[PDB]
Amino acid sequence: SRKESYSIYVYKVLKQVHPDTGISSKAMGIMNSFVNDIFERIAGEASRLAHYNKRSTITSREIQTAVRLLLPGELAKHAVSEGTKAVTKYTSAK
Amino acid sequence: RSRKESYSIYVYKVLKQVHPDTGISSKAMGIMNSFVNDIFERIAGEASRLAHYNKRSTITSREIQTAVRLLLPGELAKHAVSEGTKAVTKYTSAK
Amino acid sequence: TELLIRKLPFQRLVREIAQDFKTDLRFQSSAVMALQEACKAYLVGLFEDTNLCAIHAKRVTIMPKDIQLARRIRGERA
Amino acid sequence: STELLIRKLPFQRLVREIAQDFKTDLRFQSSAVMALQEACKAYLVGLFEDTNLCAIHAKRVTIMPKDIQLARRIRGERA
Amino acid sequence: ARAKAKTRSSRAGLQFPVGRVHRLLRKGNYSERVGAGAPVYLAAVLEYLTAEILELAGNAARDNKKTRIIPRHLQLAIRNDEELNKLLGRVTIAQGGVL
Amino acid sequence: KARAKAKTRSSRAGLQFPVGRVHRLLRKGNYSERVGAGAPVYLAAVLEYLTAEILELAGNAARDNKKTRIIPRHLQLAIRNDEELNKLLGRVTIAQGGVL
Amino acid sequence: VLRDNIQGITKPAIRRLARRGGVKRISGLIYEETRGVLKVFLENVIRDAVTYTEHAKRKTVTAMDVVYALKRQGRTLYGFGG
Amino acid sequence: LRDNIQGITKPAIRRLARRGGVKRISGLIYEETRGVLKVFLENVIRDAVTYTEHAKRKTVTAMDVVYALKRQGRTLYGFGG
DNA sequence: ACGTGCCTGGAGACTAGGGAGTAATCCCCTTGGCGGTTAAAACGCGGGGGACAGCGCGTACGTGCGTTTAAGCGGTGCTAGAGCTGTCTACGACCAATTGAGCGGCCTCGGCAC
DNA sequence: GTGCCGAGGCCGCTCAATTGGTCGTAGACAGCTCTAGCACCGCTTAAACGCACGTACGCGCTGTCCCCCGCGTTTTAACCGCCAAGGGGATTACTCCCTAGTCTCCAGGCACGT
Repeated sequence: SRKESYSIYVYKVLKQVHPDTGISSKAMGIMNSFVNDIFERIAGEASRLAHYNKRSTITSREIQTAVRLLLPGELAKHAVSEGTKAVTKYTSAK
Repeated sequence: RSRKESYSIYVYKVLKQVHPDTGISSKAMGIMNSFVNDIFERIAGEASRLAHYNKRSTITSREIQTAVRLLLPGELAKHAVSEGTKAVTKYTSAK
Repeated sequence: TELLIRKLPFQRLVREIAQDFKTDLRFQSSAVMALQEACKAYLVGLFEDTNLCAIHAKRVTIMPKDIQLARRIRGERA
Repeated sequence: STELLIRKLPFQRLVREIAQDFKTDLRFQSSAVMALQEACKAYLVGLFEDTNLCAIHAKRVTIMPKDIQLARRIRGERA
Repeated sequence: ARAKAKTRSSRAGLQFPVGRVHRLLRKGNYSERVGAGAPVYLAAVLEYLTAEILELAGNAARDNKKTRIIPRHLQLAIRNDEELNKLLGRVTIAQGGVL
Repeated sequence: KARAKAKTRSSRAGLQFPVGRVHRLLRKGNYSERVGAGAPVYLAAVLEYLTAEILELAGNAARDNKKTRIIPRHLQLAIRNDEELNKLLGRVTIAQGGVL
Repeated sequence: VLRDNIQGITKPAIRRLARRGGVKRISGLIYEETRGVLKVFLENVIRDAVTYTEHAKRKTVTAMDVVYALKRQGRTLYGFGG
Repeated sequence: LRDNIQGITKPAIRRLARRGGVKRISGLIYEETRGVLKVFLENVIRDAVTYTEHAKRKTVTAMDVVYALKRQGRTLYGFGG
């Protein structure tokens, strides 16, 4: 029917990191698979974290703990910083 | 006035069914509880994934059978499928 | 095609294996391409582990016992 | 059940020393330390099984650090 | 008025609790809906696997002139059966002896 | 009556990834009964950061090979030449990664 | 039907795969062992893929069946999601 | 507390190796084993402390350790209650 | 690779309710200290088993070349089956009343260790 | 023959499983379309293959020396018991604020065209 994909958002992020570089369709497929894999890993870890504490709601605290459990080393610190920055900006923005 | 649930009494019933004169220690009871819990989560998670793959919202005995085939090896899978089918047939035949 | 595994023999081998699980099965081309990609990756990784086992025995020639040792340490079913 | 002694007090001191690099003023349930000790026992016994497999392959009977390193590399463990 | 209550396990001829298994399936966030035969099937499978392991462990305990199952006997039963070892090989049994 | 101009939650958070689609995916996926307001924003920020890191290292690999486009070989090189990304994506097979 | 197609993976193909893995010299008994190992791996993957297909009431094995069968081994594969 | 990895004594390593089937042990094995154990324990304890911090707790429980081990692919039976 | 229509998924506003945050209490379980006393570790020594380097042989592997084989490609046709839409019925969720299954505390004495 | 403690049996209560009725909708089934998997054929040419041959290397043997194991002795520090303190986990009660749900509106993203 109409398969939703992250190609346009990956292309926007690509034009922010490398404004003159393109990307082939097969590389866009690998990036889509990567984004889906990471989304399902983090969401699954957050869902397990909520159930361990007898909670019904997945909040940004479960996402942060999932990111700290899954990402290694230096990657976790910057991902956590980027997520906290986004949440703070979103909360300030009415 | 509070409770935590476990499978100890049912494991004991099955143990008396298979070995009438044998007992079981509490440590072994904890091992059996952990085993039953672990297998339950494995099968339930596989069934949930199977339902999500096929855009279904209901977990049925077909999903459980497919999950058991995926997770259990060989003759264990074949005997478990036979037992589950027998139990579901007996359940649905009744009243 | 550097890691050339040929298409037709691999497709026939895939069809032969699937005959033992269900009769009159069809395959998409992309399913066979995924199987072939997985087989390539698995075999290259296993040959890397096999070459470490040969070097460890002070050899340069990989032998079936090296593959057996690598697959045992990996925990693959013999 | 066939006793395989790792002494409780030094292992507890090791666990507390390791954990203080992640959080200060941490308490440990006694069953948590028992579980950690049981996992360490199982992990080390299985690693020595793999190490003995690697040593025999080189026509030796003495296990050496290179056997442990090969076993851990094949397993995929971080060096 | 109503008829005498009969547990679903008795209806299916099982020792494991079908009603508890249904509650856990509904609580567990596995799907929006749970069919009627799914808890029965799951309880039957769990009962079968428990019976298999307890049969092997009772055999192992009998071979040691002991009338009671301890974690060592469960470990022996798991490691001496190829199908159980494939299913339960990456599992550590507390006080079971690492062989 | 007088609805203000609609502003995406992505623009409020300063992000390129869709917060609304991430929220819908979280709700649909049976991960929990309820989803907080900030969880999709946090998840989208993390996903965008990881995408930016991988695309930057793939662009560097493409530039080092003098090509103006990213191909799967460049993604494989980027993953396997970074310690953290190799730890995260070591068990993963990239189609055409080794060979082009 | 034709059978014994495992010979279809030829000795030079195995040599190419082994040289990409860093191997310099290959014993002549490696090829049959490699064919057996590949057969075992393929059998496991195809069994789980056919289970996924049978569940979905289908008669054709799709790329998503192979991806799901590989993932649950722990051998995630990127680039076949669409 | 600073030097506690030496509390895993050489006879204990000898016993664990003997249980794994090893007949003869080089003298350089003990330091390597201590380093390997330290790495393993660091990983497990880090994930357990993350679980404990998520729950607003100050005490690491056996369930935190069981969850940390479970997500390594090492499943520990007998501490769930 | 860019412009354009439309249509479907996202955003805005409002309401109800229950999930979760916070305060208070209690009691239990973790931490620390001290003494003795004993099991486990540390240390030294002597001997011999095993690791490792050197050497010779013969065999099996890598390379090159002419021949054979069958894969790949393009074209054609057939037909199964996957994906989509529409209908309708059984099935599972939800609520309320009932009751027996199951859990905790107490009592007992058996299988093992001494 | 004696003593231990932990596992088995019994009873009260209480809460979760069962039964009955209702109803909305998920899915099973039929019909249709049109896509893509499979089969055949002829031609070409890339790749596999089979043989010859030289030499690198695997493997068996030998000799030396080093460094591990077993044993006896001394040390040291774990461990058990007893006591005390206090932190903090678990439970309960109250409140309020955050999220689901519904209806309306519109603007971003995708197929088509250039």
